[PDB]
Amino acid sequence: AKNEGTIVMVSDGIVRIHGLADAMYGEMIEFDGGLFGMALNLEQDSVGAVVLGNYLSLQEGQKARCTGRVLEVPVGPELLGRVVDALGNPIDGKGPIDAKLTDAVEKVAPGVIWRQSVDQPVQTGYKSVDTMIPVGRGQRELIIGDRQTGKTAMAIDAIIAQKNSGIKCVYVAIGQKQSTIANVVRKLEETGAMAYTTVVAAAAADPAAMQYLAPYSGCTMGEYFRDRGEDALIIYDDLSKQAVAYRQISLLLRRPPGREAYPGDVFYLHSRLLERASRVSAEYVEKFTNGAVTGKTGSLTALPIIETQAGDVSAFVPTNVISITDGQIFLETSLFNAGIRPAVNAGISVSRVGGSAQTKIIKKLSGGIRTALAQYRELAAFAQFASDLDEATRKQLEHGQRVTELMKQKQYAPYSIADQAVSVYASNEGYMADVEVKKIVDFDAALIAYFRSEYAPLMKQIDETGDYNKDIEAAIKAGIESFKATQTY
Amino acid sequence: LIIYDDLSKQAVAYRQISLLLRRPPGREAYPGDVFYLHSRLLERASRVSAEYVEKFTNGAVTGKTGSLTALPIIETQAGDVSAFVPTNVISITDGQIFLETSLFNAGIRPAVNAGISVSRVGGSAQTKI
Amino acid sequence: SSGRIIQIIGAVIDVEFERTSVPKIYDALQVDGTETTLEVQQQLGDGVVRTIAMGSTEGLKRGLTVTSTNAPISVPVGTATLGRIMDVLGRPIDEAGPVATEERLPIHRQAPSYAEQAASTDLLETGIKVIDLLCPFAKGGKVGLFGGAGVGKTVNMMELINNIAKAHSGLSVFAGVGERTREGNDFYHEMKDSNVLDKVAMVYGQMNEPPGNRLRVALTGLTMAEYFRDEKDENGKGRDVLLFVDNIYRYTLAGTEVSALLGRMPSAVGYQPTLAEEMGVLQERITSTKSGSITSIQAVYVPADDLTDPSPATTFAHLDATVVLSRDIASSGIYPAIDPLDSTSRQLDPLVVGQEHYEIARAVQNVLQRYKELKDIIAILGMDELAEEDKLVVYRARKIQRFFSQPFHVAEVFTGAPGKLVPLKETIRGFKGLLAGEYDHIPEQAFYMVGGIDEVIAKAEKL
Amino acid sequence: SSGRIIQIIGAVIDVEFERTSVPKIYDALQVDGTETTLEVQQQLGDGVVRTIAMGSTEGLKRGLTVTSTNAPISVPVGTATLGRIMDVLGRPIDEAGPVATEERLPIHRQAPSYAEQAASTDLLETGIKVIDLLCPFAKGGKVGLFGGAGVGKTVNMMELINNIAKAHSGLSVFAGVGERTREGNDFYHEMKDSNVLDKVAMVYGQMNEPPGNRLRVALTGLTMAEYFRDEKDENGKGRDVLLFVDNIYRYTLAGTEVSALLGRMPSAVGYQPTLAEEMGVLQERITSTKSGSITSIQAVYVPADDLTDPSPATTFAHLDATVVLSRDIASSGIYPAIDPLDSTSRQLDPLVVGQEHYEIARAVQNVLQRYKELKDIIAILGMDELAEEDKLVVYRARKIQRFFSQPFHVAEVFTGAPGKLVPLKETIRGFKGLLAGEYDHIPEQAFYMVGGIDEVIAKAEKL
Ligand SMILES: Nc1ncnc2c1ncn2[C@@H]1O[C@H](COP(=O)(O)OP(=O)(O)OP(=O)(O)O)[C@@H](O)[C@H]1O
Ligand SMILES: Nc1ncnc2c1ncn2[C@@H]1O[C@H](COP(=O)(O)OP(=O)(O)O)[C@@H](O)[C@H]1O
Ligand SMILES: [Mg+2]
Ligand SMILES: [Mg+2]
Repeated sequence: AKNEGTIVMVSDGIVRIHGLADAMYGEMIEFDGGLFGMALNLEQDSVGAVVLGNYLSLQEGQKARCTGRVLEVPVGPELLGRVVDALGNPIDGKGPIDAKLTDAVEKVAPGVIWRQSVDQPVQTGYKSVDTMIPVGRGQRELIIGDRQTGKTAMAIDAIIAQKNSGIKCVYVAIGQKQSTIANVVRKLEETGAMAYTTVVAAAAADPAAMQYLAPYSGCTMGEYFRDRGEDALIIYDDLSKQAVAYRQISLLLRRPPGREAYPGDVFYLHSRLLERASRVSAEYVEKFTNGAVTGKTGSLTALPIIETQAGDVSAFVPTNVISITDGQIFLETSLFNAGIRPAVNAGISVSRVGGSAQTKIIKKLSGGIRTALAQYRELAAFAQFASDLDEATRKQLEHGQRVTELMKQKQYAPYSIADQAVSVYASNEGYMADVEVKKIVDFDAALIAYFRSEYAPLMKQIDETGDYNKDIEAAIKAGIESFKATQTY
Repeated sequence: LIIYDDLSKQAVAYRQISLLLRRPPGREAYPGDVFYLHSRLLERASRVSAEYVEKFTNGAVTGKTGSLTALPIIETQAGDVSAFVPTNVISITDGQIFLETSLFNAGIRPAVNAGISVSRVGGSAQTKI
Repeated sequence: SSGRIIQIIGAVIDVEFERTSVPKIYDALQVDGTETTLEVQQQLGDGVVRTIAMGSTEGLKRGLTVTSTNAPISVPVGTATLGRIMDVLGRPIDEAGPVATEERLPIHRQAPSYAEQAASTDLLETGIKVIDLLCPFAKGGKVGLFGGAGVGKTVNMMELINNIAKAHSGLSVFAGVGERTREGNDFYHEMKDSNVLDKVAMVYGQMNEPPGNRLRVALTGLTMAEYFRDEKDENGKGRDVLLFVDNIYRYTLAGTEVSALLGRMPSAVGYQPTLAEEMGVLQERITSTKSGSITSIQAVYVPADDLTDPSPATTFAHLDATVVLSRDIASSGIYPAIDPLDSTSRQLDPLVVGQEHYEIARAVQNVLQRYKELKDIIAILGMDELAEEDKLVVYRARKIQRFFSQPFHVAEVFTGAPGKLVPLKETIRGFKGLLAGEYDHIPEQAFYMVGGIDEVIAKAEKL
Repeated sequence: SSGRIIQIIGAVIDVEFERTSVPKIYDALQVDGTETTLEVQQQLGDGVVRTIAMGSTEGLKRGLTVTSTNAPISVPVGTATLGRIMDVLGRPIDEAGPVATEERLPIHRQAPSYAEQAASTDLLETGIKVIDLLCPFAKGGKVGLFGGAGVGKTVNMMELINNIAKAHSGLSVFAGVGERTREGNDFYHEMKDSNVLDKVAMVYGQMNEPPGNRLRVALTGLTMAEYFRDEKDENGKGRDVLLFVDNIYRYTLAGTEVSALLGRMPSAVGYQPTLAEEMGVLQERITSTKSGSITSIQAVYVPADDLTDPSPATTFAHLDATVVLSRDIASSGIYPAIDPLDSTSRQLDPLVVGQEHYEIARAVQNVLQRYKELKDIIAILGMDELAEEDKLVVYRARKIQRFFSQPFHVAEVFTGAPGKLVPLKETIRGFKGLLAGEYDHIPEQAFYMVGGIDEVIAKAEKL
């Protein structure tokens, strides 16, 4: 009886079970017909549960059993280049996956003593992020904006950029349509970036329970490399859909409603997930590996995505998520429709790690350009009313315009470290002052092409090593001066 | 030809009964079934064919077409057509007659604003003259 | 083995049952002594199920007997439904006699899997050349006509109905609940006189019928469209089908009705809605598989004169293309009256359609925009003072806006014109030639209702 | 006696006891076979007490036994906690072995009486420009920072820690800072290498712990601060221990998260019914009695970035000096981002700060308030239109807005510029010169992250 049970209520994917006195919190259940549940509400005389999968073949009076184990997913290095659902079952039909290990889905993060500061960079290929809002291995950052503002373009470009680095990547799709998921998978396979990526798909045609548990399984899959000294990277397509699914589940299950028609513990829901991304120390790696590997530091990076309505950042939920992460990137509709792409708001977007997550050359170069941009924006807004100006204000305005044009980039065209370094050096030193406000977009591309055709050993040295010796800056200055004269667009 | 002196007051009475029946308030000023309350009523005014008239009358009447016309009245506050009830009835009717108050106080009586008052079947009903 | 009604509150009808036989969700039951059928929605324990009445309700009393069909509601579907009008349950109402089709399908089915999706993103080609170039559709997409009552939206629906048959031999389904405005003949007659009646199947429902009838109509239309898509010819391939789900009167109601296409009730179940599981499959059932593709056209109202972002935009979340009807251009008489600038589509991208179409389509919008911005200064101070550089822009804009007009085969029986069906590549060629300026010598009035470019030059030479 | 678990929803657990052995309020209980402990929150009669579990509730089921300790959660207090990091129940988490201390105090205790309340009389320099002028501090006081997410509260807190705590001797400081782990781990490390870990105690809890732990973190830190200040070395004092809490809001957030599950009806915005008393019983205990002194700094979160929220509005009455951070100033580039207006200190009196300081502060606030009302006029009518007496106000307001900015020692990783420190007299001299009309020819771009006036002169010369 302690494991046996009945069913007394089915509606909208919630099944409420009598009996089951010997039932823990989160332990799986077995239904008739190969269906598994999850006990989330324990009461005086009943047990709440959510069904994983289609529940239309469940009635009153059936039986259920307790497995005695927590929810777990297969995990390993053989999951690379495959597509699975929220439980790890393959769906692309490329044969079964040879699983060897299983990992718990609900687990606590590494303690405070077992962590380390983050000093290694992660490249994205975007000039804006890599120079103004740096990201590093182990840092959590957020992409925030409206609908149709290019939020997902930035996430994939980053996955593609991790080709020669050696970072395993994961992708989680929540609430998206099947056609969009198929298109994304085709794009990943075409570019060759599927050889190390894993895709978890819980589409809109899936129960809210599946759309609720996708990020946890994604993180559990991604922690395999972190616990063993290899880096990883995970992307959540949209956490707003997960919040909606959680509100649904916690309302169909009788739980008192709260502010904004949302329920309690939404902050806990979004915090117990993001905090699982950390950079462990070599002692933690050594202790977990039982001496198999030594002198290695693990890491795990996250890039959750949240969408907003009417382009406001002061909404209660967006701020609740901003307060958890170590930064945010804000995408504005007004900038998108104006031709500024990728639309990134310099003033409202920050990075908390700072220059620690950068190479030496970039950190030495990209200093104090975001604040200069915000100051320029406010100065221009004020000066649109000012009748007269002076030399200093005009110089600041021109520099701001040129920089805001230099930061525009195309899709699927990732720049490398040398390209970013050359562009930022040319901008800072002042060789873009005489060039017209238009034809700046042509300028950087032509200059990168010239610096790639010639001066190749210099770029090889800059790419392999992030050092910025006086010789490097002298060579860059000489090359930019050579390109300025005796060379046309 | 049927004329409803005021339909907003009917909505208010329905709201009173619903609220006294312990139904939830909702986020809007009125319950959500006010729309169907008005639609079920305004849908019953139409012209029938001569065949239906003969069919219903068991052949007593022939070659004559029935009809029924409605002229409901809706009350607005400070010329706000964006409210809940006013916009529910604008979208299920074949025309609107907009009577202003600025013209009424200016002496122009009847005060009809031709800019926004339109008809849909117009030009077919009018006689040749 | 037989139940009893326990609680009649609005549309919700709680029905109890014996202990060993309780109907599974979505099963249909028949009430003896009355015409009504119940649909199961959720189970409440103690052998009690919460149901919704489907037939017309009349003189219901507590404790009525009820017998179970044990199966979901099945609707007759086949080839005999073409040119017929049926109830929500498929019972005909046009006095034309019973439907001879013998096969039926359940109206509650599951989504196609990830392995059944198409291997590409194709564009559906219609006869209309404004829509095709500026707001291309996508096989399996979702369309929204953001049109007010005054403009002639219905003729656009008819032209689509006719052209799909001719263009891709694909049937259509029409479903709608009630009528919002009466400015012309009811669709049925307006389709009978145009002889497009036998290529479509129609499902209709009033508002004085129970709220069950008002719901579950899009599901019947969807099942019919699915059967049309899946049927194969001798070549082993399916058809492309259009689903014309009519708007439910107003958009305030369409807030629920738009979400009714997204599977949301307008307060039918006031205690515990069951939509997450029913809804959300509806958005999927419309898709383009490898065999066949089904697309959805839905009309909506814009009273505020605000659409898209100005509008609530809740519709804007899932719509892939928005077709906009302009009253000013309609006063002009350019039918179809579709705004060439306000209407947008997400399929207009360099990757989905190619760089050629994107380059050609993007340029014409720029010329139209410039002409719209200088029309006021042209009005106040005249055309002559304007520089010749912008005069070419104005002339080209006039040429394209006249060329947007097109004779329609559905109106041939009235006007007598031979009508036109312009293929997409020819539209691209003609627009590219006009943009480059080869047609500059060609005089005006050779594009108004002249159909295809070769017909443009024939009209030019004939006068 | 021993009880049993009868219900568990998330964090809230209610345990039913015997008839006569019902534990009093806040009588911690131990669950046998697990590392979890429970604290009583409210009584429900029938021998049932609804409690909150300290630690995760995963791994437990209904039916497990519990043993009553009949005493509140007691923590180790003494001189041996110095240099140690501990979790809320006081368990060390620094992998440094146990703590050799027998003295233990409960975390729930009453508040000091009206008789033993001491005044605050001595100023306390901090080195910041805006704080030392518009909001003077005083030893034994209470200070709070008000901000929305992302506006710089922490950086300012770390600068305050680095600027006063490291210099004052015999402080015996206490750290209750709670923030993103990454920020914490770095602190412990930074404190160590500087060899100041000797005279500091730390209590830290993360964001991932269930509501049981997040609810009672601040009480533990308060107990450790109370013990230190009260004690007196022979011929000595309590060391004037300083308390810094970076986790005040979580207290109320966990309270409102669990209030609904304890049965309390929703109030106001939806905040818990007992917000005011719950905030008061904690915010009172941070005081300076006649037997000692405590100088505290807090961080106050502003949900949705509005100060009329019931949570930050109740806290205004409980503080002496209030510092308010604005999102707009942060987005404009000015750091620190403190709103000159809406920031005030009780110690700003002509008898305390003096005569010149008061006049300087009032004149600055007057100039800024006047500039706050001239924006709309500049918009509608040209800048030229306003008289010269307002041109001066506008320009001086802009210069003053940038001159309140300085670079920090702590935040050099972001900007890469060296840190600065400014004494109070330099601030007074510079602002006196500015309001006098001197430095009216220096462009406003030379007042940015330049710190002292002579640095302003040099930076202006470099341009
Ligand atoms: N760098 C870019 N340059 C030009 N257009 C871009 C760029 N990045 C994105 N876009 C455009 O924006 C689209 C991406 O939109 P996005 O994926 O953000 O939409 P969404 O519906 O908000 O996202 P989600 O898939 O998370 O629901 C692309 O298809 C393209 O049209
Ligand atoms: N003095 C400063 N100089 C430069 N940047 C700062 C300064 N103070 C704050 N910031 C920026 O503002 C952000 C505020 O971060 P933090 O204070 O840690 O979060 P919160 O404001 O929520 O406590 C930081 O990421 C930092 O980039
Ligand atoms: Mg998308
Ligand atoms: Mg904060």
